[PDB]
Amino acid sequence: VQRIYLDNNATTRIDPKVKEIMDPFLRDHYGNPSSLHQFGTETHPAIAEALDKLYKGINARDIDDVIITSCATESNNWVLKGVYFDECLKKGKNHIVTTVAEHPAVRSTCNFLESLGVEVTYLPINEHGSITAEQVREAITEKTALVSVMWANNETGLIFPIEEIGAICKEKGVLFHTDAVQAIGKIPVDVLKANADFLSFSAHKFHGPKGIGGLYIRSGVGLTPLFHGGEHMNGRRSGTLNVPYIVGMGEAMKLAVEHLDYEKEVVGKLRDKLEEALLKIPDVMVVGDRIHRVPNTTLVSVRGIEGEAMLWDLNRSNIAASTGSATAIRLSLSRFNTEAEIDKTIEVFSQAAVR
Amino acid sequence: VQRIYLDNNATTRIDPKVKEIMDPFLRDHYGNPSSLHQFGTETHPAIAEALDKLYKGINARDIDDVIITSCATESNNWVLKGVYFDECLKKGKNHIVTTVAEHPAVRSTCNFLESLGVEVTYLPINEHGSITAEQVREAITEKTALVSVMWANNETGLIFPIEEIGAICKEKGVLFHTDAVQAIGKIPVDVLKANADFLSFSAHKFHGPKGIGGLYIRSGVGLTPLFHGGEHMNGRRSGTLNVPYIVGMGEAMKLAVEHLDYEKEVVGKLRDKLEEALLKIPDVMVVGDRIHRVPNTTLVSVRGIEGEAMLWDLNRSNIAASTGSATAIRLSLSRFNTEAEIDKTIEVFSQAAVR
Ligand SMILES: Cc1ncc(COP(=O)(O)O)c([C@H]2N[C@@H](C(=O)O)CS2)c1O
Ligand SMILES: Cc1ncc(COP(=O)(O)O)c([C@H]2N[C@@H](C(=O)O)CS2)c1O
Ligand SMILES: [Cl-]
Ligand SMILES: [Cl-]
Repeated sequence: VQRIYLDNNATTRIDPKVKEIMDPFLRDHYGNPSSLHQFGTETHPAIAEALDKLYKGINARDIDDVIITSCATESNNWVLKGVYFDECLKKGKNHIVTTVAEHPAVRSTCNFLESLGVEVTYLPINEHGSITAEQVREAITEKTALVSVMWANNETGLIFPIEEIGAICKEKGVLFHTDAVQAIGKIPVDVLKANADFLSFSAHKFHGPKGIGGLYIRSGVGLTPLFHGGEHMNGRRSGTLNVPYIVGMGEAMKLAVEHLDYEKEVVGKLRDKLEEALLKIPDVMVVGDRIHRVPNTTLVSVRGIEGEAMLWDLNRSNIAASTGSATAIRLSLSRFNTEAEIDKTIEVFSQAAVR
Repeated sequence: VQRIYLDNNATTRIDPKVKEIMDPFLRDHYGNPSSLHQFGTETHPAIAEALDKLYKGINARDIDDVIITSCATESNNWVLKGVYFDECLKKGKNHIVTTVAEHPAVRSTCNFLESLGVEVTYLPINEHGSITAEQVREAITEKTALVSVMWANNETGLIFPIEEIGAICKEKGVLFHTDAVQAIGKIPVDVLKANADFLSFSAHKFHGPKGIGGLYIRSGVGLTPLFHGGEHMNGRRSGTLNVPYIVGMGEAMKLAVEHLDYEKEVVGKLRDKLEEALLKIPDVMVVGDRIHRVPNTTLVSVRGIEGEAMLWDLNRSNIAASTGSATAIRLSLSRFNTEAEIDKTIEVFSQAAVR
């Protein structure tokens, strides 16, 4: 058999170089980087280079932290629950602005924060499929502990105006967090340019293993531990280190950024090829703006047949895709798709449509 | 060179069978078990068998959960912060009993809970190196939301009387949590026998990778998510699944229990051999009871030379060991140590002592 993966926004294949680099840490360099003897110390060089790759990736500065968590979900609950005790309870600032577009790791947590008595403004999405900096300017009250905006929508692929919100945040003296999970490796990430206080990411969406992630924390921003025990990660996030995956997420980030050109040029072109080919079949129109999107995602709607049905059929022909909201069809390429595969998908998709 | 690992309470070598079993999930079966197409579904059989091994390991029942977390540290912060909003704020029960022996993942979290205004009794350790069920009976107030006792001390290897505390907990209608991280694979774990509501473990202390763990939750016990977003693990712990490690921690648990005989018979004997050999050098006495210990740990004290010094020297001769508290020397075997290695260590240790 020969299959096509087009579900890259839902997880990605670990790059073989990432697998390769992690291996020795599943074999013989199995020591706990905390122990002072030969086994922990042996891991240090590889961990620090891994970390180096991570900072370089998002243009964090030496004086910032990039903390290894177990996923973006961890990262997200940490920023929110952390600013909860820092800013909400203990500085009175009882308001958060977020969006409705956000991943449930953000929304659901907010949901519960509201149940504790926080006020949360879920900024409403407009016709463009976007959020303007102005809306955040507006809802930004004074009780505002934190702004959270995703850098890129996981369903539509839509980029938001982070840099602007970053500025509005700076001027208004409020805390800014971006969930960047869908940006890393899709489009350049610059935290400095974004004046983000906090930035989340998950390895598996850029060819790293599932079950690791990062949170970028600024210069002198504080944030109560979500994992207390203060052993690791300069007190902020306790728990024995996931060495193999740190080393891998490191490689994975490096490679992700190194292919940024590639992603926009080749992958973006493949997504344009699929997209433009597919929309030349009756009543199938793309959801959201098409200009401020990451390269790899298209979200298409086949009016009359709900998407759940397209997926089932497509699966029988060895083509993996996912659901949207609008439900529509989420095709999401990666550096490993080929034009071969796209052509094929256009063919199989169209035939599946008509029948 | 030829090295000896005796630091098994600080991390362990992944068993080669565990590495082997995880591999295909780092290669080709890279899909997100949540997606409904061929890639997510493909992971289901291996995930469910992994889970099966996990329940079987700790004798959890079908109607209980065993939730995959990213480590015991995660597990521990979850039980405590979770009963905080369930029992502390929202049922008034503003008291927790724990011990002083507990891992910082427990203590440090409690510490912060106190800073929110909770009362925590840190049960004081007696001459035996233990805690009696009676003390928990005593401090168990009425405002008592939760009892937390480790099943086995990570420094001394000392087992606690879990089954009794379990009973006291049942009679007194209070919540019981055991951090079992040092029991799995050391001594039989039975949650039913322990009447624990909650049980924590970390894979890497029984030959599974670092960065995964479990929390056992009972029948109908509730516990607010520590990771909200309610996608995964029947709402309780959100975040894309760490497939490779779930599959591995599964194998690892299976193997851990299958060697329970071995651990007590052979490894326990090796630890007795080292222990009894070492204490026949002047003013070197074992810390804590010697009878209610897991098989693999000895904690020895060389009076006159602090332990930090023994470790450095020992490291130069390729023997990895860790610190205690008393600081003493924590030698911790595993199924992979050999008598060869123990003999050698007795020799090298004694020589290092005199000089
Ligand atoms: C009783 C007990 N509970 C929780 C942990 C933490 O597991 P971890 O979150 O993977 O680091 C540990 C860790 N103990 C550490 C040690 O003994 O150095 C390494 S494993 C532990 O012993
Ligand atoms: C914006 C955004 N933030 C956080 C997550 C969660 O990362 P995860 O904790 O590893 O599952 C995701 C996940 N989105 C999921 C999806 O699109 O199905 C899989 S990755 C995300 O898109
Ligand atoms: Cl918290
Ligand atoms: Cl919580």
